[PDB]
Amino acid sequence: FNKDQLEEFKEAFELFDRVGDGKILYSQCGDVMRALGQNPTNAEVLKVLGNPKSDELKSRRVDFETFLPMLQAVAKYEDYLEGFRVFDGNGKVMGAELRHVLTTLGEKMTEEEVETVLAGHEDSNGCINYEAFLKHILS
Amino acid sequence: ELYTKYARVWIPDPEEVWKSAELLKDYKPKVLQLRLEEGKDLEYCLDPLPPLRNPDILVGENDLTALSYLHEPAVLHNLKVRFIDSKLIYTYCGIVLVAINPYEQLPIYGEDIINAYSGQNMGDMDPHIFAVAEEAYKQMARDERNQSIIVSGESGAGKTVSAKYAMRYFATVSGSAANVEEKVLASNPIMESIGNAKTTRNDNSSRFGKYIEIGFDKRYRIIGANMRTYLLEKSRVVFQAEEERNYHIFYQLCASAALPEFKTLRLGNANYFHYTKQGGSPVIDGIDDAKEMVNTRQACTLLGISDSYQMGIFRILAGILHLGNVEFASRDSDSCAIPPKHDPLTIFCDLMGVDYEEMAHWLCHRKLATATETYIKPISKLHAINARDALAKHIYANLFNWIVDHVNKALHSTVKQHSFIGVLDIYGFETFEINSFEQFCINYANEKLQQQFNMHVFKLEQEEYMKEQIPWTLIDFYDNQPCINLIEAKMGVLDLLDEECKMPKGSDDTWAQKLYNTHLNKCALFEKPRLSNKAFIIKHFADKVEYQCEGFLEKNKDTVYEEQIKVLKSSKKFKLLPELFQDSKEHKKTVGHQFRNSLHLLMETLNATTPHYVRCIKPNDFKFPFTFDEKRAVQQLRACGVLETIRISAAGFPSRWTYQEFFSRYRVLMKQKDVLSDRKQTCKNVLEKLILDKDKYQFGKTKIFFRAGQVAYLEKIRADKLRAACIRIQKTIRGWLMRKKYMRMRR
Amino acid sequence: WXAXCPA
Amino acid sequence: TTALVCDNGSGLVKAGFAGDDAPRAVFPSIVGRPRHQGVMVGMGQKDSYVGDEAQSKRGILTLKYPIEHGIITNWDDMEKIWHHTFYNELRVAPEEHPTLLTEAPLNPKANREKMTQIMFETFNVPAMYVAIQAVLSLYASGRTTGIVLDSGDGVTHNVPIYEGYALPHAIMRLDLAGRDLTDYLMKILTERGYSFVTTAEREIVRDIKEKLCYVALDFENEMATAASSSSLEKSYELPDGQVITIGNERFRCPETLFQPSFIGMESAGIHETTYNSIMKCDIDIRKDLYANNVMSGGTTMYPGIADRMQKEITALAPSTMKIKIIAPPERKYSVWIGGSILASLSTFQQMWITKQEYDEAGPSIVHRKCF
Ligand SMILES: Nc1ncnc2c1ncn2[C@@H]1O[C@H](COP(=O)(O)OP(=O)(O)O)[C@@H](O)[C@H]1O
Ligand SMILES: [Mg+2]
Repeated sequence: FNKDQLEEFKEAFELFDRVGDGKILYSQCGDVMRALGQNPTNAEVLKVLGNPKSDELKSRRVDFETFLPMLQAVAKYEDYLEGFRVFDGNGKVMGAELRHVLTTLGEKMTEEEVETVLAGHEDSNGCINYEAFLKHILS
Repeated sequence: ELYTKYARVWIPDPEEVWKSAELLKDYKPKVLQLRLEEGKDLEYCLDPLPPLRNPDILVGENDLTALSYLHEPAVLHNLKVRFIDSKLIYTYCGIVLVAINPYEQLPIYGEDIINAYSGQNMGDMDPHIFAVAEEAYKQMARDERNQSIIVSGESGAGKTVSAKYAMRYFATVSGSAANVEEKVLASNPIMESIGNAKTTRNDNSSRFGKYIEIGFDKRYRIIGANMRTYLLEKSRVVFQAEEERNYHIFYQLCASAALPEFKTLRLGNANYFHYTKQGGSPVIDGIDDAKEMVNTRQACTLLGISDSYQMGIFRILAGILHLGNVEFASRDSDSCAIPPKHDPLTIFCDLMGVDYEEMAHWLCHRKLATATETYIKPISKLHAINARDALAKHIYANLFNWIVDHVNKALHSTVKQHSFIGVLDIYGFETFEINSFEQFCINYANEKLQQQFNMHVFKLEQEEYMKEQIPWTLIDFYDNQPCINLIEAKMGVLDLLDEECKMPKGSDDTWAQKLYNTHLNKCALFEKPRLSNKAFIIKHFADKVEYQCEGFLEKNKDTVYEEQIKVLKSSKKFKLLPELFQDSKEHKKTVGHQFRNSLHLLMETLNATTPHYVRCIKPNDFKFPFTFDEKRAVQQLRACGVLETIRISAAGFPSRWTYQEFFSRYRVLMKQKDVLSDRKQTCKNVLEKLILDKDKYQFGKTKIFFRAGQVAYLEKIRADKLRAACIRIQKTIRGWLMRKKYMRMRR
Repeated sequence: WXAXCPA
Repeated sequence: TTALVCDNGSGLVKAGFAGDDAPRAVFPSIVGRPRHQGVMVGMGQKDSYVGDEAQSKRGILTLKYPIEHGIITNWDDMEKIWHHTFYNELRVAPEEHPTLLTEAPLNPKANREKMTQIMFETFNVPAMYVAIQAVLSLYASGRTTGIVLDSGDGVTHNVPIYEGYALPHAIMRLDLAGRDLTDYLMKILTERGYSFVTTAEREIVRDIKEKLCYVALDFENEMATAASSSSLEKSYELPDGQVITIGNERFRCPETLFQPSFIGMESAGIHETTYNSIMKCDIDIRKDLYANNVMSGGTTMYPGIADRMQKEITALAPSTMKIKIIAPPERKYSVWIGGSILASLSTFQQMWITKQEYDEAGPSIVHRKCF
């Protein structure tokens, strides 16, 4: 990261500081990385965090300087499309099935999160153009 | 290797024969870190592997061949889940239907369901007994060869309840206007009372094979039925082990000894008579025999065997009991006599209507005669007692055969029987703490009937193999003929038994020695325990079984001196007794040989017919409805041969899939770039990429044939791929979400 | 027999 | 397939199937030849008669026994007897199931070798065995410790069998038999002035002996009684209708078993040879042989021979070791009944001499495989 990048990242980090001490929680590190353009898994976030225990994940606070190596480590289309073609052959996917798999397998999200990202992308039949949805969520 | 973190395994346990476990960290080459549902870790040890667990799509299925690990725990689990969570009481395993006694009344047998099942093919439906009766009825309609349904298990398991509904099904679908539905079930109390007995381990065990033909005319109307019986254990009449009883009828009599109808029979209590006292257990808890006698008489009267015949039968049975009390004074090694006024014989002669001096002369002596001259010869007290007990067994077996003939006399119709469907109830494989000649014969019969089952299965799967153009060499007939040759054939265990029956001063000790001399190191299936010279062990079809040689020969001996029969045929007093005898070598033949013959008549009835199989399983001792003791059920599943059938099937190609159903599942496991306009060629290629192709699984014309594990392996890779894709897409969406919350702050 | 007796 | 059993009695053959209770065929082992010029042409004559043929015609015939003293002396007669046995009376082809044949012990080796030869080459029997009669009498009497007095025609012998083992050195054989009883009975009857001089009335004296003889419980008092009173005498219709009357002469004939000195026999009688046969045994078994002491064969059928044997051995034995007799009424057939049960034992089926083995080893095979 260059000075400009370090300045933008520090400013963003400070936006996530909800206590004024210039720090975020470990549990916010993933959120900051995603807000800054990274897409780490929760497992990857915990790994770069050092697999913290519940107590320090929920209450231990870290400044930008300790977060930065973690952001670096996390930072360092056709597969995504085929991944969506998994759930396809008319180019559509049921909204119910995508909702079920996103809310029941893997690193489960909330139903509200899934509704939020899926809001406006399904038609009256309940089908999502997945090439468009993928481009949209990658934009 | 399939074992990984978050795999699952079963582990052995006393209190459920298997327990679920999850593999907590990957195995590589000696002790396994396993999470248990009762505790976060306990560790498991690998010695001179634990059985893997089937994936969730496979479990709970309608057919135990659809499973991919053919394991005792998988069988037990599928039965437990279907019985408990779905209240599904019928299950398929290969050809067999497995029935698990709901042991509770259920609304399953109504007309609408009969009309649902009629017209279906076997695989079209979730299993039910109607799906067997229909499979028989259609093949009778299709073909000349008529049909037989075999039903196996402990008698408690509800075989009568199976036959009841099979008959109701035929009677409803036939379009018949007859009424065998009532008369057959009305016969059951008498056929139990004469033919059913309390065993050490179970109440009301049936001790004979009961075969009901259902007759059809050329129009497939039900015209009537014909009952037969086979394999009756005559020897129970005169002998028991501790805490058994002989056949119920004798106790139903000894409870009615008070009643005005039976005064002249001079019955005592059940300890007064040598045949009833031997068991040491007159009472069965919760049953008045005195009441069951009423149902028995009402069933006789509803079959319409006359009040006079009924009083004759009961007076014969009292006769037998009084006979068994007669006691012999030894005069010499080669002579015995009956004391001068002996009351039991004095009463027996009055019940049978015979002269005391002729019974007393013939009971102590035998007649030998070449055509020129005849000698009347005394005999030892031992031989006179053996002759008495063999007469009591002969009178009983003939009475049983006569009562069954009056049943058929009520059951036949004058209409011509064009074809029949048979329903066979027969006892399951039997093993206790202590095993005797009775168990030995029951197990030999089950060895025969399992040989037949293995034939039928092997033949039908060679048909299915050629219907799919798959080569017959792949299937192997697993063959128990080396055990039958051990029991059945000359110099076998029964033949050497009769040989010491006839050899002078034979005994159980010298017979056991003759066994060891003949089989001990010579055969793989025959073994001797270290500590005892009075037992032997057979590596028998369901299990090793130890048979205790104490008193076979006493049970096996049967000989009847014709003079003692002919003295009874001399009775003027009453019709029945001469009727029994009317219609030689048979009197010389031993109990074992008579059984071996009755078994051949059974097999040559069944081998002429198309089998269908049902198995019945008892979930628990306690009559708890819809609860399932894993300890009990695993024993039943062993005794029914179900587990050994499944272990025979795992050696084959257990799992079969239609190409488009396989593609419908495993498209995820494929990529459209690879896939082709023919599904068969597409799957032929993809699956040959995914597995070692040729030996490990095979392609038929219409179906794909896997060895056991390999479907689970496909489900494993499919699931892990699907999860990885899902996780990547949702982490992308989480990054989008936190970008959206940054927009919220911008908003 | 052959010697000591008639047969 | 059930084996045949037939007994080469020196007087009377006994045959039937294995596992039958008593023989189907019983007929004297006697071959009759006519001794006169038959005058009628068109008579329908035949050369010679066997068994029940020659009994009824005996007045026309000369009768020969081919077996004397358990030795088959004319094999060419003997073949006719076996041929009649299997084909005519049984209606069995012997080629189709095996056969068991019974023999007095210690008879010459040729009788076994040539009987085996004739069985395999002439009749083409599948398999054969031969067995000592006094072994079979224990199978018949239901025992496995025994001493057996076996007397038919021709031969008497003692064989001891203790707990299933034979004791070869203790075998006693003796040549008193129903034939030498009969040939003495004719000479004693001559004292009354009755004469029987040819074979066709020997078969009358044999029936007189069978109906009327008995054994004195104590001899000399009853001899004096007969010399004192006629109340012992009984009378018999000769086949024509002439009565004869007989007195002490009926018991005097079966006495000779106990005093062979009357026949001019050298040995002692069946009691003292029975005791000597026990004395040859080792002292551990004698007590058991005294209890299981068995009468066998037809010459032991005389009324009271049991009680006489029991008395006279009791006067030889030690007073403390009680002695018993076993004498079942069947005992005339017991050797056959024992052969019938023996042949039916599943264990025995290995024991047969098969034709393949005989063709390998020749007539010598018997001594190797058999006892
Ligand atoms: N009831 C009898 N009383 C006396 N002697 C008999 C009797 N029956 C047969 N015999 C004689 O005994 C001999 C037959 O005995 P048997 O046991 O048949 O000899 P084998 O079996 O060696 O031919 C003949 O001499 C016959 O006359
Ligand atoms: Mg003899």
